[PDB]
Amino acid sequence: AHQYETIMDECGHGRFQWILFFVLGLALMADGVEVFVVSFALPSAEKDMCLSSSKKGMLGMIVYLGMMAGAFILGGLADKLGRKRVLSMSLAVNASFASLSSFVQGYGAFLFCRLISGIGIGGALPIVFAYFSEFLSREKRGEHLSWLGIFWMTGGLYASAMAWSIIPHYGWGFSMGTNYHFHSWRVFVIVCALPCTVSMVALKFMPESPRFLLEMGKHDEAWMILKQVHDTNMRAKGIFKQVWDNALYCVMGPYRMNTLILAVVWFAMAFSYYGLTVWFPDMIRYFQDEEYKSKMKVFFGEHVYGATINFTMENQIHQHGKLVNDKFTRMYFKHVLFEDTFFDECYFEDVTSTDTYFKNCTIESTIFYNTDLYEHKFINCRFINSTFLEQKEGCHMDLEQDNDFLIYLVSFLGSLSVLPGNIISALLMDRIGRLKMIGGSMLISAVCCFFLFFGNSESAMIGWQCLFCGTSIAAWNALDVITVELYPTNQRATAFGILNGLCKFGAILGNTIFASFVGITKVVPILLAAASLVGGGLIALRLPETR
Amino acid sequence: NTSILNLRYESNHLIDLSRYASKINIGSKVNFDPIDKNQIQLFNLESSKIEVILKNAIVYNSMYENFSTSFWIRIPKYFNSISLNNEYTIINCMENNSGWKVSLNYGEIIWTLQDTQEIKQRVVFKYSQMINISDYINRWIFVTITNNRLNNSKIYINGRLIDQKPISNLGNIHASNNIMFKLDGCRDTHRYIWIKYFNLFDKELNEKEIKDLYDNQSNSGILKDFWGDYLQYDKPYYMLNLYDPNKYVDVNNVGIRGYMYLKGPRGSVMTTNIYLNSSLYRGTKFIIKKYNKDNIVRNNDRVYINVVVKNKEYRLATNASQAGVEKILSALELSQVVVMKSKNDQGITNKCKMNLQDNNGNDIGFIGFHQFNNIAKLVASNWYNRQIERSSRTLGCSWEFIPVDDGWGERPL
Ligand SMILES: *[C@@H]1O[C@H](CO[C@@H]2O[C@@H](C)[C@@H](O)[C@@H](O)[C@@H]2O)[C@@H](O[C@@H]2O[C@H](CO)[C@@H](O[C@@H]3O[C@H](CO[C@H]4O[C@H](CO)[C@@H](O)[C@H](O)[C@@H]4O)[C@@H](O)[C@H](O)[C@@H]3O)[C@H](O)[C@H]2NC(C)=O)[C@H](O)[C@H]1NC(C)=O
Ligand SMILES: *[C@@H]1O[C@H](CO[C@H]2O[C@@H](C)[C@@H](O)[C@@H](O)[C@@H]2O)[C@@H](O[C@@H]2O[C@H](CO)[C@@H](O)[C@H](O)[C@H]2NC(C)=O)[C@H](O)[C@H]1NC(C)=O
Ligand SMILES: *[C@@H]1O[C@H](CO)[C@@H](O)[C@H](O)[C@H]1NC(C)=O
Repeated sequence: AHQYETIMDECGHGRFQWILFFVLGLALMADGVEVFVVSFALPSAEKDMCLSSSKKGMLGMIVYLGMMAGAFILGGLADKLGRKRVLSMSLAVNASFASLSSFVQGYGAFLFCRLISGIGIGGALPIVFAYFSEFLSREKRGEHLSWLGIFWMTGGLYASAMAWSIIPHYGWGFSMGTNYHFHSWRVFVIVCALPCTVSMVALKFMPESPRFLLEMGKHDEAWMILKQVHDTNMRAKGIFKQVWDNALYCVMGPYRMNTLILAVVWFAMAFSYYGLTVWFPDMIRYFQDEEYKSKMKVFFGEHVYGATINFTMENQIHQHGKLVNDKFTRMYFKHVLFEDTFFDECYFEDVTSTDTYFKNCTIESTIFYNTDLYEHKFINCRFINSTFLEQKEGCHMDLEQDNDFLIYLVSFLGSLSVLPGNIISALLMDRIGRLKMIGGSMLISAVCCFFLFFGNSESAMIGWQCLFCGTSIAAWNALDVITVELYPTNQRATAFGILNGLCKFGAILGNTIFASFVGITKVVPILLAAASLVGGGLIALRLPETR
Repeated sequence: NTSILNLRYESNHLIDLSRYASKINIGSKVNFDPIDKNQIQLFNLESSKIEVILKNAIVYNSMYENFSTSFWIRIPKYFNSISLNNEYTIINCMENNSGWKVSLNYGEIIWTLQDTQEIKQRVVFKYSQMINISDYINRWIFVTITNNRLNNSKIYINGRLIDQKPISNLGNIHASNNIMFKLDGCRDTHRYIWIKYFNLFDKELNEKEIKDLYDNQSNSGILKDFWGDYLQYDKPYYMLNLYDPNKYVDVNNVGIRGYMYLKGPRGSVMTTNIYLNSSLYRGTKFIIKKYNKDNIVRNNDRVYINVVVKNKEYRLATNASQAGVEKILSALELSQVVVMKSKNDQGITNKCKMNLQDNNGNDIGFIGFHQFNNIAKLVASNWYNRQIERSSRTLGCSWEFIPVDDGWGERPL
């Protein structure tokens, strides 16, 4: 290892490592966009198309579980088979099955295709980090690896920035009775497979891992790749049994305490971070919903005679109303409720309704012509001498007012807020170290979390999200470096894969618990997240030193 | 005919045309239809009643003598829930709880017999008020009822057997000397019925005799609207197409270049737990104009058709120079004469139909709809004029005229 380290040191940093860094940041971008499309796209696709008060459908989450298997199937296998071949196969299957998911009719087939795509991509992050860890200089190892992390975050940003441009209309998932148009989700799925496609184009030129190749044998090929790297830098500057036993050799053996501590830290961070990142948009939506619900107008004992209604009335309830000889023509019903109201010869024409519901109403001598007030909008209502003429078909809502553009923009800001907080960790990990950074960042993020109870506002919530995300990226970067630096080259991919699988498991746990505790309490999830961060940042000190 | 009771209206006199000449008593609240005085309207009032005093020799008192009755009845739609489970006599011939009655109920017509030993029998006919297009709601129906004292008693609707039940156990029957056309026990206050051509026979009716009576009393020589009344000139009639009852007529771009098509669905009229039907008062209204001093349109009559659009009357017409057999119909401020057809070649009848002809008498053809492009435009085809040779559903020229009426409930827009 000494001679290989010396020749790698003599090779230095130049054109080749930068080109490889770009073609690997492409795969990290793919991982980021997968996390986005699983946590903020699928959950806002099963929302009911015809209700402005629909709740996120937490059904897509199963693909996360698939990622788990990938992170152990395509993560541990590479250490026994290869790093370029495994990454090639994984990203190839991800891209192919995403493209197949694009041309799919029905939600079940699309979800299955997304699940297998997650299977393919969940084994990309361990392989890319292990790949790039066997190419850069030993002294200048913490910096460049840290830089790679930013690509990951950039992924989410890009995946967010385009999403609100293409599909700012929820309900596109649970709807197959629509025409061949409305396929904005189809083109979105097509274009979200762009970084992986470009990475697949690029990886044909990059060579295999020299250290792994030397480990297996054929040292002449290792010498050839070392000579090629040196020449490029000069010109610029002028078996499953074996893999399971290998995984067990990473846990219940000489590597016993280190792996346990690393797993604990990874679970804690992937719990708190992947819980809060989805909690914040949900909390902002709940705040807006509460502000809406405050301005509810209660109406009692009305007598509306001979009135023609032409405007839009919203957020009202009527009780014991007596609407006699009224007329609703070309108007919008928004979050308005009728109870115990007695209609009389009213006329409904070109009225478009959203979340309105008639209850116990006596409707007499009316005409419902050119309307979308279907039968399901009437609950325990008695018609008298009434009629129901031709009715519009289609889910008609004022999409301009009820869309997902404050859930993608918030995610964009949250992913953006880490960019200043990542550079101050890139050109610092060679000075403070690799264990003080993770603990300090974890504890500081915990302190920031304990301040969130104070804040209650849109600006306050977005500010706290930005602060937490900014101080919770150095932790991730130091975690990646400390988890890639410990294990040797014969166990690095496997251990990184199991840790990434545990990270995805924590992501499932957090994105379920935090997103479920909305509207019931605020101190419970915040206290739980602060406890997780404090525990992780207190345990992460008890790790072997690497410097 | 040679009936025993032949209640008919001749020369402002409701009399029994039979040789026995039973006595007739008419109440002060018994309305009569002006255009056809045979149709009698009965209300739910004390004086809205008709009484028939029968002869002594024709009072039914026996245990073996078969007999039958026949009448046309029209029952306006039931509206309020009180009518449910409320059975009201409309024709009563019981004395001492012995005799026969004809009663009604929510979607039910009931013929009831009771002997001197209080053994009670009913034969019923049921129709649903939850149907797209009803052939019995508010429309004239020909109810005949036969009683053979040995085997069974049967009830036929429109010349077709509907029900039969045994009366063999029934003993001696002593019916009343008076027939009482009145509503009794009708909780609903506004209920009324239409009755016409009440005839009685002292023998059972075979199927052939019933069909002959139906053909005779149908009056095929005069066209009929949807309800079954007499079709009239200068009266606004909505259109219905029998092949596609879920689609109504509409006009577009009035003028020579314009066209009328059909768009659906018609809609719905619903009262919960009472009825749910397809809306009838839809589409562009048609009016029949003369080319007889009365306003009754009979068979083999040449007329004009007017379409009423925005309260303005356009003439129905077409040019025969266009390509194809179809001559897509149009509305104008040419070929316009329309012959009204009700009776087919010899005796067949396929409802009211219109035959467009040219100014020189050539037959342009029967008026129906054709799927010329994705819009079903009205055409005057000679294919329909040749399809009727099989006496089947022409699925074309079968049009029904729907005037406005108080017995349906729906109000026009
Ligand atoms: C549901 O609808 C039915 C019938 O549908 C109505 O049809 C027409 C009549 C319009 O009223 C539409 O708006 C409706 O859709 C209703 O039953 C009818 O109720 C009315 C009101 O009581 C009854 O009208 C009666 O008419 C009698 C005769 O009127 C005489 O005088 C007028 C001029 O004033 C003249 O035009 C007419 O020709 C007569 O000469 C009158 O004496 C009496 O007082 C009463 O007003 C009508 O008979 C009812 N029809 C039936 C079939 O019962 C229901 O009330 C309505 N609601 C419910 C809950 O069912
Ligand atoms: C549904 O409403 C009915 C009646 O309420 C009517 O009151 C009018 C003033 C008007 O607002 C009209 O729109 C409305 O429908 C309720 O029935 C009533 O219940 C009370 C209490 O038992 C009785 O005292 C009344 O006699 C009775 N009236 C009728 C007409 O039934 C009914 O209970 C209600 N249903 C529910 C569960 O809300
Ligand atoms: C309100 O009603 C008036 C009267 O018909 C009409 O002129 C106006 O256009 C209506 N308002 C709107 C926004 O259409």
